[PDB]
Amino acid sequence: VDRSNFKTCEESSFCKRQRSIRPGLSPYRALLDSLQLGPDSLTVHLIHEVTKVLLVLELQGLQKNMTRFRIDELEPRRPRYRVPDVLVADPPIARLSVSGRDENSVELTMAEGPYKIILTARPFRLDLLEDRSLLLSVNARGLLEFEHQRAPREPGAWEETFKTHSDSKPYGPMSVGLDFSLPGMEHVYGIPEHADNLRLKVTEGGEPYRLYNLDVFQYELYNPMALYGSVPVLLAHNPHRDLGIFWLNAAETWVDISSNGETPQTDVRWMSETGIIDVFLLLGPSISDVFRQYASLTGTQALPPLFSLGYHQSRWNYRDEADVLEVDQGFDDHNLPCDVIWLDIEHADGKRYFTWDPSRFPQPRTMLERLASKRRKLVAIVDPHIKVDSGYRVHEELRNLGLYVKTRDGSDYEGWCWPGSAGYPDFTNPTMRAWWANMFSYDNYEGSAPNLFVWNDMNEPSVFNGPEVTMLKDAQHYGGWEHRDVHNIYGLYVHMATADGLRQRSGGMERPFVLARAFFAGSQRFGAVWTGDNTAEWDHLKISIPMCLSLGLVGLSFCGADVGGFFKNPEPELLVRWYQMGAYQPFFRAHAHLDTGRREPWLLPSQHNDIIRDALGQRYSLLPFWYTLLYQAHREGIPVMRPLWVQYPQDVTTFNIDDQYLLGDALLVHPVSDSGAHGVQVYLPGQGEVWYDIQSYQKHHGPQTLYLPVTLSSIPVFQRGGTIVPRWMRVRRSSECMKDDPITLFVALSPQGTAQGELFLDDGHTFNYQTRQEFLLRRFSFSGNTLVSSSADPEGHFETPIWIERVVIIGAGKPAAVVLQTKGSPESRLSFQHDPETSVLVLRKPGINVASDWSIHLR
Amino acid sequence: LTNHHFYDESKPFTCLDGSATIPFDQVNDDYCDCKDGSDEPGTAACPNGSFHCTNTGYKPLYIPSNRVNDGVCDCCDGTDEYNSGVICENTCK
Ligand SMILES: *[C@@H]1O[C@H](CO)[C@@H](O[C@@H]2O[C@H](CO)[C@@H](O[C@@H]3O[C@H](CO)[C@@H](O)[C@H](O[C@H]4O[C@H](CO)[C@@H](O)[C@H](O)[C@@H]4O)[C@@H]3O)[C@H](O)[C@H]2NC(C)=O)[C@H](O)[C@H]1NC(C)=O
Ligand SMILES: [Ca+2]
Ligand SMILES: [Ca+2]
Repeated sequence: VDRSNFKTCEESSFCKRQRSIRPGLSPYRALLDSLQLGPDSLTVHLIHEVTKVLLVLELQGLQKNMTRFRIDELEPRRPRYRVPDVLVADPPIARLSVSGRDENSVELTMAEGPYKIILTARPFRLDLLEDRSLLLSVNARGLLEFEHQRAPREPGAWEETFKTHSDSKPYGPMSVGLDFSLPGMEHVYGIPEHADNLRLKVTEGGEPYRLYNLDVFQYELYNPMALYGSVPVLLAHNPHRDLGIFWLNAAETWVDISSNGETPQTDVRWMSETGIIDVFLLLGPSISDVFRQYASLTGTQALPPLFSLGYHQSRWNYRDEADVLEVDQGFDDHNLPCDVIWLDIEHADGKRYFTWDPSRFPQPRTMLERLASKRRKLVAIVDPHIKVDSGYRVHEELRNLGLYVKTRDGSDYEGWCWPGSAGYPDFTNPTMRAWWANMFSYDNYEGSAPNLFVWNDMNEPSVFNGPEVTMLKDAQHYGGWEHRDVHNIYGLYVHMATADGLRQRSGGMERPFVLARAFFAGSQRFGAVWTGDNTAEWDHLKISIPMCLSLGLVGLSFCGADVGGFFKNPEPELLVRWYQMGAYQPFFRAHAHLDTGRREPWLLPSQHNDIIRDALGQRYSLLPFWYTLLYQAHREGIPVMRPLWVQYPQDVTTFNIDDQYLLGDALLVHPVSDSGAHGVQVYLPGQGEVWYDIQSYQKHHGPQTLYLPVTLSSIPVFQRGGTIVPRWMRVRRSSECMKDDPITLFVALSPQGTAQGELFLDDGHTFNYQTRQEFLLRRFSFSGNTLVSSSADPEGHFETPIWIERVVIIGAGKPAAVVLQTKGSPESRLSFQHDPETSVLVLRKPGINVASDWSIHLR
Repeated sequence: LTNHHFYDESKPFTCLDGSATIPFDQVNDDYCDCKDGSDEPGTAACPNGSFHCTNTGYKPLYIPSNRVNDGVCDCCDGTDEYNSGVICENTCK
């Protein structure tokens, strides 16, 4: 890493000028005579005691236990930026009525409900009450700062200068800031894309956490510095409560965490360069409740196609098209499952996208057809920066229309990429997004096949020669807005445009899959993300879990990381350990570098080959479980890879655990994260709860810390007692033959002898489950000694050839007669096998279709 | 599918490893009764197994059991997709 190319709070002018304010009495106050209560909202005017500047506070109560408040100037020289396209729709409004009135304070009921808000005049302060219980306070310490619009003409209040770049400020300083205090809570998570632990540490002896999209080259761990993504969502957890803060602003953000209405045990402070104050408060009272509230606010995760859930193979140095054939034949020759092969920037004709160099790849469409003959997909890179050429018609078409980012003096921003130069289009313009989407047509994109997809990189955007590694802040975008206003929405706009283009190229039928690096709040509706370029170290293997956990805590369920690292090619043991780690993650892809070598599963040593193949088989067998988890995340917003305290919100020990995670509510995963460790300690929570390891089916009671020995072929995974998991036990080349393969059910009985599970089935590559309602949602329930199946959603009709082929029951005695009952048919007898030592029972060949409900009785 | 004359007519199909015994009705019922996978030679049910494709060309060899009914031709004669539906023609020359 090079910390010289990145700003601290001292180098950043607005952070320095805003953190100079010590906590104390606030000059801002509320005038209660100029208060207007309407059915839509509440409006009040605030004043500054010293400089006498009028501001407007607008407060709204939103249903499902939410509220939203905005602060903005009353007479501005020009309007400030309000972030569009992040919220899916206008949230519903809950009527506010004045409950009580006092000379200094006025209290309003939230709705026909228990919540209420108290607003005080001198000093201005907002308090949230759940009946008589305080939830959080606004402007408790008097840290509110609102730099008003100065005269259109002290260091740092005007045109600054970076190491070699001059950043002008034509409109002057417009910094905003606020503080919130949450009494009784000591655990706060969120603000993802920081190479840190799951639990955010206090930032009083160091720099604040930075939300700013940047391309950090060779980043390190355990730092509060910014990274590729930025999601301004904070979640504060308590054994009895759970609250959420959403800071809707697209500018550079610095957030401070402190510990201490003079005793709030956790304080948060937000500081932004520009914009208005737009804050969403989520009042819980549960973690699933705030998850659903944020899902209703900024949408849910888009349902991915089934092939994207498999193993992705990528390598920078895919020189010829025969190299792809060699990789495919190696995959199909050593019996290694694979779904998608990826291409880096080498495929483009000298960085010229939307085309193929004839010498590079002779016939791309024929190669795509050959790959589809083996039922596999190809993915190409498309960057949001293009070459400035007179023959490359993308530049000329974009220039004639005028869809570029303009520089300081009105010219065209032409920061040069390594071949020749490069231009940057203005993705904020909706017309530019429409043109970008229309450019993904089969007629437009040459050599285009339905089995070819696009992944976006360097969508921060990343300028090779500029301030930090990003664009200048004085660039003028569409609508007369500066780049400092719309920096954090560029990646979201690129991701949305690519997703719209890929879904429009098929007539709105097929499901697109767009994988992007930079993002913002609401990007989960357009695809997936990854944790940049990480080097191959054991420390990065340890830190791979908290980053994905933080990403999933804010709706980005489909997290992942590069397998084997990016720099510093790994040792075989570290490679095998990372393969085992990534076999239980939402995204699974191997990446390399030019200076590295060829690390492929077939090129590994023979002893490690079997372990890698077993890990791939375990990943491919759990495909129905992953698909059901992603469907649940798409329909509700609850993350797939969630921490331990989500399922157990009353166990304090789980409050600081990032070594192990939960895949839904059935599988507990604690992968090995050490070099040659003789064993691992796994914490099993639950008051009178059992867990069964996948390998030996040994039953362990909770809560405790089990020290289990491990080897090179050990992946510690436990199934929770009282769950049902579907699996595909036949390995196939890819994930398309398995679409019509039989299902095996694994039942982990609770101590009371009950279990429950769900399954979701579809064709996996279309939108038919929404338009014509063509999907299959099945629910399996084991009660007493009877296992029944039913329809979780009755309006889901789907015809599938899949039949249930085997039943596995864990923790049950041997039966004397196992029968099967169906609709309008005589009951038959099924042969079974029982193992007394491990107490497992196997029911052989039910031979019944999944779409038809049945019942299995055990005597 | 077996390339050997192990009859299921008179005796039930006992075993090849020697551990488990089954009747001949359970052979080729799309369920893997034996751990060796010998009870499903021409079926993809067995995780471990083979499928002796028959052809008149120059490539008599086994294929992995998961190559049966996968929609992709893997042998000379189109015998792996006999139940899949993907029609194939032999290139045995
Ligand atoms: C919007 O806010 C309202 C008001 O807070 C909220 O309604 C509340 O929901 C919670 C959670 O469902 C309720 O709390 C429950 O109350 C019952 C009755 O006292 C208790 O028995 C419950 O405890 C059970 O749960 C424990 C933990 O799971 C278990 O160990 C055990 O089984 C306990 O029996 C639980 O505390 C609360 O009563 C309501 N309040 C009202 C007024 O309805 C609503 O859900 C929120 N909605 C959204 C969408 O956020
Ligand atoms: Ca059989
Ligand atoms: Ca085949």
